[PDB]
Amino acid sequence: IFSVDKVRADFPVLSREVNGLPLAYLDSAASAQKPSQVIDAEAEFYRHGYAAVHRGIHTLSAQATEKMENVRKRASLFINARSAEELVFVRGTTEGINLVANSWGNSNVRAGDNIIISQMEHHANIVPWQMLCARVGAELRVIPLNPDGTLQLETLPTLFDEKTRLLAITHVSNVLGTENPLAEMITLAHQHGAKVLVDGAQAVMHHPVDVQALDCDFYVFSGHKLYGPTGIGILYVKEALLQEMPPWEGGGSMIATVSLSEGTTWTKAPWRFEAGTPNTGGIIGLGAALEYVSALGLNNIAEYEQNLMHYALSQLESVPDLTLYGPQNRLGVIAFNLGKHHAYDVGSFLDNYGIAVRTGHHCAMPLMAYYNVPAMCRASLAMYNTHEEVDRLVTGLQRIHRLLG
Amino acid sequence: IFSVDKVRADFPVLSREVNGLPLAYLDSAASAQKPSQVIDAEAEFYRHGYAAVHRGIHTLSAQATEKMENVRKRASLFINARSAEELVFVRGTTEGINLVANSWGNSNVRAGDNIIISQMEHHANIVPWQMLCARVGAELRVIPLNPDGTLQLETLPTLFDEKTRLLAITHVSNVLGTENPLAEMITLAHQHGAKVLVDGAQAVMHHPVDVQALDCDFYVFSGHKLYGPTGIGILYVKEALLQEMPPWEGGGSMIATVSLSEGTTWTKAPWRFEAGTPNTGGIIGLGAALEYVSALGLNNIAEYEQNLMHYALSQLESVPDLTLYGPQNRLGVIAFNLGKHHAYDVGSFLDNYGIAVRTGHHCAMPLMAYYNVPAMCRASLAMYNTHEEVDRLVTGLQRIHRLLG
Ligand SMILES: *Cc1c(COP(=O)(O)O)cnc(C)c1O
Ligand SMILES: *Cc1c(COP(=O)(O)O)cnc(C)c1O
Ligand SMILES: [Cl-]
Ligand SMILES: [Cl-]
Repeated sequence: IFSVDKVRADFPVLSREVNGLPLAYLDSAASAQKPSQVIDAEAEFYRHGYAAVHRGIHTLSAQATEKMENVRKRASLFINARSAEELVFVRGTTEGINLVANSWGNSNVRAGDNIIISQMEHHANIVPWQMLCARVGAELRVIPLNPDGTLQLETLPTLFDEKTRLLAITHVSNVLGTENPLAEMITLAHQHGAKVLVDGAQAVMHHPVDVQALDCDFYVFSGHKLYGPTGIGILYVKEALLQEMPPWEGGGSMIATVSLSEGTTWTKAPWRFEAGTPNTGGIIGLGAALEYVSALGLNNIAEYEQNLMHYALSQLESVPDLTLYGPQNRLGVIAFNLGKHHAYDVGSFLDNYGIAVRTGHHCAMPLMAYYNVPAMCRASLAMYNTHEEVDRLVTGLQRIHRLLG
Repeated sequence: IFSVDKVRADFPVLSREVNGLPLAYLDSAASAQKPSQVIDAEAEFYRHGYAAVHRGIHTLSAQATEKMENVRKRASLFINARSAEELVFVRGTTEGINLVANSWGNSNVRAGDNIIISQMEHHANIVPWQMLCARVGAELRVIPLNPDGTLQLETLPTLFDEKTRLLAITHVSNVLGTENPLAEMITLAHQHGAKVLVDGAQAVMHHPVDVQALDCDFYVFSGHKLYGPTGIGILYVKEALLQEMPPWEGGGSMIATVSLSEGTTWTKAPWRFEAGTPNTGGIIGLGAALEYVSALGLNNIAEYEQNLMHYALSQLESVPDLTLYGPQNRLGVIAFNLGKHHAYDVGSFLDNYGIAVRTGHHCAMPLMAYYNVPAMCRASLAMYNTHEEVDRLVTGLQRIHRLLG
């Protein structure tokens, strides 16, 4: 069972002060703080084992190469992929979606075809598809929202047809905390021969994820939201698909042969998709982040976070004129607005109290437009956040309401 | 003036042992070791100031955003760019070339046009242009090599014509150590209305670089070869060009507005070219690497390295049957083969002595083919390497020759 006090002891940032006040970091959905175990694993790699990794012969380079492929295997086990070779190292969720949109999209989505997204998607899972649709002359269809922040699943018959090549869908909304019924939707998409990319950037830190059970064709997430370093993420692709995909970025390490007269040939996947020096330091840190999370246990994390979320929603009932957005069973984040006050001002006052929340459109402008607001506040309730921090948020909103009403 | 002993004290890896023997790291051209100042600057950011950066309102996020834009300014001063807004953060040299090849290349290189590269280019500065040429139906022309590892500049009249859209050229060869006469070549390229991308990945650590004096249109380099963290590099583009370039990767932070009915608009450059969460940790580390190098002084580094290189070349004369590749005035690297022995075996014996060199084709297969060898050994002589390490290399090659002859 989970002890939030022992977990918080691993996170040096949580002792920091802001504005002279103790920090309450409620913005993990934008990016997560990192434990000492992750920070030090990367630092120690730099301090004692650093070298280039492309299977160099000397010892440090050979050992660094092995460390990197071991992290690839560990990540594949973390999401229950069948093979380490189904995982590609990318900069983050965003780059992984762009890689799919170009390598797979350009070869599989043709003029007159359509791609389906939802109205709750992050811009990372919208813009690459808008670009692809403009490149090839395809149509971008949209699953709309219900008022409670769930998908209008009844619209799926009008959106899926025989020209639907891809569903790109969020696992968990970064704003609403809605968890979408992926297994269901993937079954339906596969009935039409459509592939499914899942944006898992807000899923992998909250509960176990199993891509064989999901049967998704692509799955993406970012290391820095998973208590890991910036600059690294994971793209999972089914082996049979990944083996047919052409390269995206070109350069060293993704080639088999390079000739200026007879052209160039590519190596095998996933290495075909990793051009140039990888982010070895980020990969080491990501491996340590996975070990740290697995040691705590994702079901223990999920239990503690669900109880924290239930407590926050119960306490926020005592805030006057508070508008919440999204379903009651939300994961990870609480999106809200306070009376008629602009989110920017609410977030400013909260920051003035030492409380870090995110304000704005949260890279989800279509979602904001659906709710007819320009912005929202959002509080993340992660595994190192406490009841007392929730109390500080509730009290802060009460004070703000009273001061500005 | 330069003190190699004080510099080496900053680098914790240099005390490491390999095979039970003290490490001689002569592979900095593949990737450089990092000083404590760089390692700790990144670690301390994670420990005390970490947050997401897209101009979030709360304090940590606002301060992190400022740290990132300050590094952008520091990098622009480091290469004497006119404006911080001419620099784009990329994963490394390779990604930066791919970004140019797609964003600029797709809009400016048409069927029947030509692009000029050289026979000494790294694969990073070949493959993206091969891909572009195949995409748009253009021709990839090649400046050939002289036996001494310099460009056959006499061939330039037959290669430049009015259809030449781009010269992509290495500043310093990662194999030969040749420094190309960029200012000259850029003048000639501009006479034809061609743009010039410079691959500076092996230049920026050896002497000052000044892109206004060079007048190059694009310039790329990687942080990890500049004593900095992996996963981060710099693409410089002339403002007037960069402002016309369309985005490459799509997603959060590079947009102005996103609509599912009225389409999407882009923000201003360079931010238009940075999609999703940046590698904030790598950027912090890169800033510290720039400060560290500037504190030592690039002219002091260049002086010490030039004298070390002169010493090594003088000492290597006492190795029987040693073949050197490249010009006498080489920078940074010594490429060699020992008698008829395969580079792989020579490098294995050297690693067995604790000496890390690189063997293989060094991501320069066309260069290897020019010299009619499959592979070379390469020893890097960087600012923290010593005369004694050169002595160990010379003695090792002598022992290898005697044992295997
Ligand atoms: C290493 C190198 C590259 C590639 O840099 P990455 O950091 O691997 O992207 C490109 N060009 C030259 C000359 C190099 O030495
Ligand atoms: C943050 C996020 C992304 C983007 O991740 P990056 O790490 O910035 O690339 C994509 N999707 C969702 C749902 C997110 O929360
Ligand atoms: Cl290669
Ligand atoms: Cl955005």
